[PDB]
Amino acid sequence: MREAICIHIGQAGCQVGNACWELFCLEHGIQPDGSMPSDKCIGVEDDAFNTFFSETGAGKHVPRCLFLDLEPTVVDEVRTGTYRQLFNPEQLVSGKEDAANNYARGHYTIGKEIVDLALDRIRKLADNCTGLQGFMVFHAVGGGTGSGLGALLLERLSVDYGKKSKLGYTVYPSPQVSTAVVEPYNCVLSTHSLLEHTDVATMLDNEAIYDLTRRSLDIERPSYTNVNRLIGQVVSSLTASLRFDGALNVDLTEFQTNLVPYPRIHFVLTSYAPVVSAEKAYHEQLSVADITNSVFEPAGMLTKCDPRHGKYMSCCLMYRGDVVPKDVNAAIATIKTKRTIQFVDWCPTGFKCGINYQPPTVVPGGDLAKVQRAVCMIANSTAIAEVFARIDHKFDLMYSKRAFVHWYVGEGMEEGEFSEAREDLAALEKDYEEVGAES
Amino acid sequence: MREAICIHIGQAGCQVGNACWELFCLEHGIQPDGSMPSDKCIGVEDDAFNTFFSETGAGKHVPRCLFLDLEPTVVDEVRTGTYRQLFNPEQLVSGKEDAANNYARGHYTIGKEIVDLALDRIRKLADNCTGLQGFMVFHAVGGGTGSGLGALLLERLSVDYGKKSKLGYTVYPSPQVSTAVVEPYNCVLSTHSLLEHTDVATMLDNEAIYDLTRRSLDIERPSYTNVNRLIGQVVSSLTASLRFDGALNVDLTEFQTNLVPYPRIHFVLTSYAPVVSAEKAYHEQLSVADITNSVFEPAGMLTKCDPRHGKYMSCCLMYRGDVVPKDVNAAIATIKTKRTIQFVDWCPTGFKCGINYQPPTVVPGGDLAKVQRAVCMIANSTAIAEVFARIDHKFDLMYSKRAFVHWYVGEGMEEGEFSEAREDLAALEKDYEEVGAES
Amino acid sequence: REIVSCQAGQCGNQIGSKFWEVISDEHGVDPTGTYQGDSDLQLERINVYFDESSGGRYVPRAVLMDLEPGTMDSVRAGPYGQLFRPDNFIFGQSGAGNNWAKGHYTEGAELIDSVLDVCRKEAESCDCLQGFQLSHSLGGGTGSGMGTLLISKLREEYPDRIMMTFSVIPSPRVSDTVVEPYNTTLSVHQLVENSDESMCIDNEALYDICFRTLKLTTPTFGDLNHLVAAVMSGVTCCLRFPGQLNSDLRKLAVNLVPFPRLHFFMMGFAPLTSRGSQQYRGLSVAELTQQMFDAKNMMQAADPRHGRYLTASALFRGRMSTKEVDEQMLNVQNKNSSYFIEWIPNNIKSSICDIPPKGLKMSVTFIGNNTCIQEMFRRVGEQFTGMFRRKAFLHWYTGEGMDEMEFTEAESNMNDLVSEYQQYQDATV
Amino acid sequence: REIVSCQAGQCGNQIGSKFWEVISDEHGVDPTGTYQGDSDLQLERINVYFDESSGGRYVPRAVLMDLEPGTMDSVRAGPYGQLFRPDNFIFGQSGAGNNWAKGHYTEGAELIDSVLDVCRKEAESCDCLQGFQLSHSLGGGTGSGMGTLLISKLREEYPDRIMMTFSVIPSPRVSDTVVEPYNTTLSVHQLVENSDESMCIDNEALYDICFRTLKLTTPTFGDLNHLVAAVMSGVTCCLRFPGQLNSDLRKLAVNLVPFPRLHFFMMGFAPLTSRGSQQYRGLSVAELTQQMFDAKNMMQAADPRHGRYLTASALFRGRMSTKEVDEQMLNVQNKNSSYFIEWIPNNIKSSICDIPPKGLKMSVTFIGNNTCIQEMFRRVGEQFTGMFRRKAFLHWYTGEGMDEMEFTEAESNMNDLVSEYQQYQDATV
Amino acid sequence: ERERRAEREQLAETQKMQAEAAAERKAQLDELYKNAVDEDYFKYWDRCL
Amino acid sequence: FAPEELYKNCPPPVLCQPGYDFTPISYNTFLLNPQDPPHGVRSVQSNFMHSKCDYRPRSYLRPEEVTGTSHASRHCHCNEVFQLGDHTMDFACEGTMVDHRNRL
Amino acid sequence: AYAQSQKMQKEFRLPMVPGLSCGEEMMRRNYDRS
Ligand SMILES: Nc1nc2c(ncn2[C@@H]2O[C@H](COP(=O)(O)OP(=O)(O)OP(=O)(O)O)[C@@H](O)[C@H]2O)c(=O)[nH]1
Ligand SMILES: Nc1nc2c(ncn2[C@@H]2O[C@H](COP(=O)(O)OP(=O)(O)OP(=O)(O)O)[C@@H](O)[C@H]2O)c(=O)[nH]1
Ligand SMILES: Nc1nc2c(ncn2[C@@H]2O[C@H](COP(=O)(O)OP(=O)(O)O)[C@@H](O)[C@H]2O)c(=O)[nH]1
Ligand SMILES: Nc1nc2c(ncn2[C@@H]2O[C@H](COP(=O)(O)OP(=O)(O)O)[C@@H](O)[C@H]2O)c(=O)[nH]1
Ligand SMILES: [Mg+2]
Ligand SMILES: [Mg+2]
Repeated sequence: MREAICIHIGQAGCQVGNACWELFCLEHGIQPDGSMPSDKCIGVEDDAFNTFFSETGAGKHVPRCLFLDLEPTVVDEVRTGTYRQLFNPEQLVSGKEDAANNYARGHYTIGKEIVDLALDRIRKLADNCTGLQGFMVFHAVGGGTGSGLGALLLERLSVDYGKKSKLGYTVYPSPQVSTAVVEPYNCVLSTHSLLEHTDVATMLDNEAIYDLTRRSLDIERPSYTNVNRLIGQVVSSLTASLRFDGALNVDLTEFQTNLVPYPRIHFVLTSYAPVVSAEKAYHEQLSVADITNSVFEPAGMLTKCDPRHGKYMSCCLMYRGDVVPKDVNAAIATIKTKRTIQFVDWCPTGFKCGINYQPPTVVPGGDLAKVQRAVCMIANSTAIAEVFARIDHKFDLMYSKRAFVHWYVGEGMEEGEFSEAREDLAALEKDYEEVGAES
Repeated sequence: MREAICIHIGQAGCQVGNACWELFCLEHGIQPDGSMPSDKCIGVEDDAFNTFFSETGAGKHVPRCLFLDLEPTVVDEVRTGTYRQLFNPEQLVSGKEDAANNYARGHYTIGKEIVDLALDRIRKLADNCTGLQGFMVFHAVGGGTGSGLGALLLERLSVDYGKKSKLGYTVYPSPQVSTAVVEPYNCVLSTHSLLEHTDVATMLDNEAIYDLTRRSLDIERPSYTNVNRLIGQVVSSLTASLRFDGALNVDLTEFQTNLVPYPRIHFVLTSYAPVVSAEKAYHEQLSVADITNSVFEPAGMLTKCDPRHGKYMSCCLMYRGDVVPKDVNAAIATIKTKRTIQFVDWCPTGFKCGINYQPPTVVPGGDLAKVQRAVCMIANSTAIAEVFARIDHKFDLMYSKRAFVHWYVGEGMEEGEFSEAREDLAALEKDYEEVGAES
Repeated sequence: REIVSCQAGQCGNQIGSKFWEVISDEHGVDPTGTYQGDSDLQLERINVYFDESSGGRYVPRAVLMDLEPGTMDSVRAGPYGQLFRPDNFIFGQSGAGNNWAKGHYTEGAELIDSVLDVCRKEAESCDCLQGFQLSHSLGGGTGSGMGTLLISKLREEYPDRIMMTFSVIPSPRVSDTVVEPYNTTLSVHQLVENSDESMCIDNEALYDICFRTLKLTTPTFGDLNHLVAAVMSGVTCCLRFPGQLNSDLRKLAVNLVPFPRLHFFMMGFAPLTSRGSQQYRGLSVAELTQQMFDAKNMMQAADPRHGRYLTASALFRGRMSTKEVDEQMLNVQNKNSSYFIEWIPNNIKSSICDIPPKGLKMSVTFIGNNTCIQEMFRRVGEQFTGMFRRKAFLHWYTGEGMDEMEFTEAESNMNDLVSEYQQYQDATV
Repeated sequence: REIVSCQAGQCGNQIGSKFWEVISDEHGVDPTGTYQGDSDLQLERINVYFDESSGGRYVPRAVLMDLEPGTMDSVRAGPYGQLFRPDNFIFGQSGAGNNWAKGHYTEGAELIDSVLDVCRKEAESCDCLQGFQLSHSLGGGTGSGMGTLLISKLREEYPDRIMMTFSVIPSPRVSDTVVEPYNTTLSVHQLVENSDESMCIDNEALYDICFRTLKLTTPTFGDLNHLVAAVMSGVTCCLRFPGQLNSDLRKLAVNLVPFPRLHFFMMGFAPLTSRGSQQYRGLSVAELTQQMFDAKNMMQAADPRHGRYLTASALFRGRMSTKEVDEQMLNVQNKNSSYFIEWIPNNIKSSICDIPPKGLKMSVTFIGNNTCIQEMFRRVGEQFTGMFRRKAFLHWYTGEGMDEMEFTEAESNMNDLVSEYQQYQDATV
Repeated sequence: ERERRAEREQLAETQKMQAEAAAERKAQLDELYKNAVDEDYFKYWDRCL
Repeated sequence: FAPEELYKNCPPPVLCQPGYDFTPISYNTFLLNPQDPPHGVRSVQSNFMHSKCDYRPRSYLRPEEVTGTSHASRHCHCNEVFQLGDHTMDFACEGTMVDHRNRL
Repeated sequence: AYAQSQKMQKEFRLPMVPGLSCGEEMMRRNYDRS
């Protein structure tokens, strides 16, 4: 029970899903063929994997994931990868041709001919789960599929499943590093849909991961593999509360009401620490206070956004390991005593904490170090106005003389869709500054 | 608790800190690998070393220091030196481009952009330090990095640490031994910042140490390693009160008030005895009276400032070893009778005494002879005006033609800085003679 | 996900033959049609360019065209001639005679019917194709005339699918004929609104690539064609091989075409190292990006100092980290942003593929849409005005059913294209 | 922290070849590019002068310049000439003819574009470039004109970088060219405007060193280039190796340049002794400080004793005692205050490098901003006035279009520099 | 407490092992990242065909 | 998001590139809020903490030596006084608003 | 790991009074919820 359905949309979604499922298999001792060989100390008939893996009468476990992509190379590589027997033959939907970095292409032309099949797969996933907590959606709005097809899928899931929780660990465009040029267009168009049909969206850009891995993880040349492994570690830390016992057990929908002050306010910073290499893991006495301070440090943030340029409306810390509630209180108190990080005047509490007793793992193939305790922040702050103002200024620069607009309007999208989504983001940034304003 | 944070700015500061941590590891029996082997003399769970060595929980001790320098040679040489395993990879900050003997460059261009991550390291040490006593900053104001960046760091420490003690063990230029031409500029410019944001500034020029080693140690050719070892011995003698058991236990802030008569008068001379060689030692009965007389000897100070040229304002003697209050008071009475040592009229007491039972320990190969008792001197006297007068007359000579000022302008300084530093030095020395005047 | 290719003219046929040799080498296909590659990645997407027969032979998806059967005989007698399907060799009896009119109205029309028959057969035989590729020279008669007629008919028939053409624009310093202005103008004013995207080739730049980057002794046309082949392979590598950052022709089109008429691209390759200086230089992402943005490394002869990049696209192949392949694009976008335009920010598209060309651990193909590409159009237009002002060599074109109005419209379209490129050449901030 | 060197002209290129031989010997790099050093100190900071390739070959950070290709060919034929990258050899077809106009306006300008391309790419290859170095001869045409044209466009691109110029000013009785005064006068103002520090070389005093200090029976240009390479390598000893008191080019500039126009340094080296007198010489800090301040030891033909030392710098190398290395400076200042400027107290900067040249227990390079440079500039001024009064050889320079007004510009700027040094010499407190 | 000390020691040893493994991991990654060219890079050139 | 509402009583994050090859974000400091215990709530401590009184700002009753300014010279413009857009702020007011025990 | 400590704890069988014992729920095999 307490299942969470993973929906990996686009190339970035597929990569982060591969990393997440490798991490989950290592968590639950599930071999690449999809079974536990022999576990004596781990008691039999103990099913903590139900939230991510569904059992079969043959003793084999199938992940509760839908790998939806419009182009076949990534899905085919996943098919030919190590998890051949693990990943389901279906629930692994691959299209014919890519969305061409075009939101309209992914949302109106090729997205339409695949969303019905994706929803059939989602229904076949959900009817199995009798206690589905919600949908964990992994996508990057910069590309075509992750923007358009993700928007369409979320739009139809909203009406199909009512008020089911939706946690979208979304990769928005980074301030200055880009892998595309129509990326601001795709982000602006997808943010409109995500505002209405995304319960909580989580920052997952690339520059912050690169900088964090270069500084703390102490490797000169990190790449998408390291970024996806860190994303998977964050996701596992967030979702482990419903997987293992702890002092403060929290579900996916529990922090939905604690982290969202207003319906339009659902984009959240994510932090994780101690994200350190084994070179300095023994050097540093990674206590609860130390890891909490490193998490609260803007340097350790997983998006290139500045908490000090905004105000923390709310925070939700996820302690993972041997973290004592007394140590949690000490860390929270010493955080409140600080001045550089400040809460809004209307949210004196501003804090949520959830403690799980299972220590975080270390994944071979990754640069992380084994630690008896870690902590992941998911925090709503007014600082997101900075990144949205940056991306919408890029959008205004692009749409000023209508560059790359014929490509979008050819697929079938309205020409006024750009403008109307732009007033959407204008109202979004407006309510950001006015909710950051004092009374 | 009762920790102290050591900061080493510049080449001089980094090498002085290297010698200091040498001596600290010798005193606390800590191997360069960072672990303390079992010893019968020192009991188990005897965490008297934590004032300088944070214990990682895995049997390793990491020094509570920060080696800050803008030029990678010294920090890389430490990273390739003996204590590469002892020192943390962090708190070992490397710049990419040196300040190049320019206070303006070290204070306005590269300091302004390295000092905030230096403060990151400082805060990451301070949060671990539960009972921090203060910051002990080692630098030479005659250089560029140690002057500019040192002043900037010590200046920004005030706002975010409040009344924390600032022990600046500063290497001022000597009357004759000069390794730079813009050294008067750097010293004068940094002197105002030292005045404003230094709680106690200790004089550590090189010529006096060279003369002391030539005379007392029978060493014809001393060097930076010798002078750094002597500075480390003085530092250990000053800080041993909070590390070992003592009759008169003092802290970093205890001698603060007793040494600073007025807010702008906190410069202070220092000395050490018996600073003798092994050949010298077994021919002398190194008693407490003898060591006190050698301390008060005008040849014995670590700065080229003759106390007979001014009034003593506040002396402080730190005895270490088998010293007895009987002997210290007999020595004080004899010193007061000795009539070139004249205290100012309004400070009749004028004496501070700190007795610690731990005798100094000699490093292997060190020129200091192992002794049962040894006394250090930290004394504020009105004669300090000597060095300030010579340095600001050199400043006047250079500033008459405005030579070398184009460099300071080119790295972001207005000559208002030069001017105000000039009258600040003038008013400081006026204050010196003013407090020296009788009531 | 596949591309079906066509070669037009002698230049186009030779370039396509070299390209097919390169592709067969990459996919491990020997001239007899079998497969001897030592990786599953070569077979997983070999259907992009090759169709399997009953006996397992991999026939290239290629259509060959020239009014002269001499080049047909040469290409079928070449080392890889047996690879191509015998029925795809489509040729006439009399050559185009270096005449755009003859290759587009009189002799091209009588053969374009069978040409479209062959292309339609191949397109419907294969499953769901990304688009069409064509290789030709604009200074020729049948490469320009029949090439443009083919492009027009394929836009009539399959507008759904992408169109990419490699046109070898002549240069006065390489000019081996006299009707370069007429042929080039009559071809470009077609490709402006017919070809979906048209990257440019100049033998003038191809020659001094072999000097400032290769320093080789005897450069020939076959030597030149390998550069075009390598850039084609780098362009379409991601469709055939996996990558961290995947891309395809539509993705490049979207990221490099801000306005429909601005689809002419300037193209380059990297690394281009000499035998003597092979071991001297240490190849890395920094060197690859520097060679991408080096002016002399371009294989089209227009100076990029005088123009500004509308957009850029780097298609990297090999084993490299992602942050230092994006950080070097950031590095150039910062260091020499005067090459770039402010109204379109972050002008660089990037793609990563795990399989590099044979003989490279890292490689990259660079496709740039710059406002400097109109330099060749301006020079060809100046030559065109010089020739057309005195009605020189116009009787040949008017005697093949064409009128002066076609030349007038071609000049008007060329001037419009030049002006719309020159709109953003000003270095505004 | 990296410095990239450019050697221009016949003199500059041969000096740079000898300097690169010296540096390769310092770092244990044989001509084939491998590393056979006997310690890891030679490998820690080998990136300062050398860039590693894919195969481990250490290519010098060097750019070569000339108009006569014979200098490039001879440099390549040199024992360490196989070290340099083949594409870094940039050369023309016709020489400069000792003509600054051809070296700076017509032949240099038409050739300097590729030079700037190479310099830019190699500069961006560096992680954080510490500075640019130049080696050239003012008397020559392509060394002076092209080198000045280099530094003019390098200063504009890198305003804050250290420009480290080694200009060989011709001597009257050592002269072998009549337009040497013209080239020197035209290059002096360019050096003043576009050089962080210009450290002059003169063959007169170089031959003085070879004949009296070294007692060589027949010194060729190789010995002179070796003497120049000495200081060229010793100025960066603290850059490449650790030390008790480190320094760098910018620290030397700030300690040796009191005013922006006063950046012309007269240098020296120690220890240097003849073959027969070397077993009688006991190396010590006292002997090093004796030889570094000797007028005969100076490799400039400007008498130190006539002027007054603005600033002095002692780049000592080796394991030596610090109070005595400082005392040999303070003592000489105290007993020779008349040789130093009064209003600049403590005229001498001292820096210690841990690693001396192998085979030497310790060495030292002296850098002196003496006020006696105006004498060797005034000699050139007298020669220039004598030639210019009667329009001697002006037609050769005006053939390229350079102007009599620009000759007057150069003369006025040189006179201003000479009078600047004179006024700062005779200024009192 | 002493057993928790022992487990912290065990974690320290595990961190030794992971740091070493990451060391050769980074070495191998650098070796694969290094770029080199063999004869087939040039085989298409220098031939007059 | 204007600085003079965002940082009325807080040091703005002066941006510096080094430490990142990418966009710099910010660096938290060790500046502590003065003691504001809840009215009537006991001094409850889960673990040992840093005492607020030991970090009282130096600008408390800092003597005014120039008659009107606690600042000695214009290094206050580098440490205390920061320029925030069209407004100028001084942290010397913090000492006035705090008590001798670091309490509002 | 927590084997001899747990054995001696269950041999000593201290009564449930605050202060004598701590970390009992941290002394566990695994935290997999059923
Ligand atoms: N973390 C991570 N992000 C990726 C990865 N691959 C692609 N991305 C993200 O994808 C964004 C660009 O979009 P695309 O390259 O088109 O990928 P996409 O969003 O899945 O859309 P399509 O590939 O077109 O289907 C970049 O900004 C990346 O942040 C990956 O492997 N790891
Ligand atoms: N006592 C002592 N003084 C030293 C030592 N090393 C350098 N110094 C002093 O430092 C001065 C040189 O300037 P520094 O402050 O070291 O230069 P820096 O700190 O590296 O800063 P930059 O000048 O920018 O390089 C010399 O005049 C010495 O007096 C040392 O090991 N011991
Ligand atoms: N790169 C390259 N260019 C070629 C080749 N063959 C011809 N050309 C160029 O094409 C121009 C002549 O075009 P042509 O072959 O007559 O075109 P066609 O009449 O359509 O076949 C000449 O100026 C050549 O520079 C070749 O094999 N490679
Ligand atoms: N020290 C030294 N001086 C040289 C060397 N070669 C030439 N010179 C001097 O340079 C002057 C002529 O310079 P020149 O060869 O015309 O320079 P270029 O025109 O730039 O190549 C002569 O007076 C020589 O004294 C050399 O190898 N070493
Ligand atoms: Mg894709
Ligand atoms: Mg230094």
